[PDB]
Amino acid sequence: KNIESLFDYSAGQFEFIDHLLTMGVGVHFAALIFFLVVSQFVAPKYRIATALSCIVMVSAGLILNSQAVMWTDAYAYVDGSYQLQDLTFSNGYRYVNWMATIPCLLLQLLIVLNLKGKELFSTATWLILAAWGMIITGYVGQLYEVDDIAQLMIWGAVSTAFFVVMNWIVGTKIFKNRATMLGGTDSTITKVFWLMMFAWTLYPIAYLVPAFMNNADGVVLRQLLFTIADISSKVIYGLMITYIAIQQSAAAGYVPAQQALGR
Ligand SMILES: *C/C=C(C)/C=C/C=C(C)/C=C/C1=C(C)CCCC1(C)C
Ligand SMILES: CCCCCCCCCCCC
Ligand SMILES: CCCCCCCCCCCC
Ligand SMILES: CCCCCCCCCCCC
Ligand SMILES: CCCCCCCCCC
Ligand SMILES: CCCCCCCCCC
Ligand SMILES: CCCCCCCCCC
Ligand SMILES: CCCCCCCC
Ligand SMILES: CCCCCCCC
Ligand SMILES: CCCCCCCC
Ligand SMILES: CCCCCCCC
Ligand SMILES: CCCCCC
Ligand SMILES: CCCCCC
Ligand SMILES: [Cl-]
Repeated sequence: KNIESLFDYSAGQFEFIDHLLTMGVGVHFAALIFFLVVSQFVAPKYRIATALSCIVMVSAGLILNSQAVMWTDAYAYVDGSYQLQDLTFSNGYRYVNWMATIPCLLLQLLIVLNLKGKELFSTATWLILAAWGMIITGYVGQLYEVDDIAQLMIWGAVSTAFFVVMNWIVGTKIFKNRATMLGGTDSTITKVFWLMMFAWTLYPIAYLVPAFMNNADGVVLRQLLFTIADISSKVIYGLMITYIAIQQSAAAGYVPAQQALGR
């Protein structure tokens, strides 16, 4: 049910996909250590936002590791190409994991936007419902990327509706709350918005690869898009969220944040 199963792979194609995923693992787990160490310089009000980046680093890192091992489990080099041995690799495992990681990405945004109490809980609930609707419909849609491309497109259209509503909530909360933000992070958070719009849109482009490049090189392109998108939406994003957290902490008078930025 996945286009990966349709092709034999050259060593170059197969090993490049493996190296992309392994590089992704190393980037996420290196970033994890950074987020862990700097969390002590974040004030209590914001510290969960940096903890959430640690959670996302390990959760996404584990899925990228799992995809890499599944990839090498599923194929063997036979007669000059990597040939399918087991019908077990699928990008669908990424979608299941997004059910956890996308809420974490959204929640750490809400924390540095200074949302509290009922608004934080209400906003998180609606964002997570929209995200889950997007993920579930996209997951069903990619089950058909071989058998029924029309069905892939229609589930993709429904998923995109959820995506667009989710992004409207995200953008509205960012632009309505950037005046609360301290230490110049009213500017920084605007760039976070655009980083999200760019990086998250790479995922529906990857989803459509079976429709516009259904060959072994499109399989590579999709893994490349996922890799660009993962590093941008989780690592670069998380570094920006943590910068905003530490900068607002120092502006609020948290001494460890002030001393950390002074060094
Ligand atoms: C770290 C993982 C992230 C930020 C994943 C984000 C995923 C999406 C924005 C997925 C979007 C989709 C659509 C807009 C339509 C096609 C189906 C999806 C689920 C791939
Ligand atoms: C006013 C408090 C917001 C409650 C949750 C709103 C969730 C939808 C956000 C739409 C843009 C404001
Ligand atoms: C304040 C404007 C920041 C814009 C950042 C660019 C991210 C989106 C560019 C997409 C162009 C294809
Ligand atoms: C070997 C190709 C690497 C692909 C992943 C690079 C991620 C780029 C995201 C933005 C980096 C500044
Ligand atoms: C394969 C190891 C990749 C390490 C990249 C370093 C990323 C820096 C994150 C702070
Ligand atoms: C797309 C096939 C792989 C699916 C991964 C596991 C999904 C189980 C929950 C629906
Ligand atoms: C307060 C209502 C905001 C609309 C959120 C829509 C998300 C779709 C989830 C079903
Ligand atoms: C210092 C932590 C980096 C761990 C990278 C592990 C890559 C398999
Ligand atoms: C007619 C093509 C529409 C495709 C919509 C799918 C978007 C992910
Ligand atoms: C992608 C939708 C952006 C919403 C911007 C709303 C500004 C108040
Ligand atoms: C002293 C550590 C500062 C960390 C800033 C976070 C974003 C780079
Ligand atoms: C990387 C271990 C495989 C399970 C993925 C959560
Ligand atoms: C405000 C519209 C954002 C568009 C992102 C592609
Ligand atoms: Cl992920």
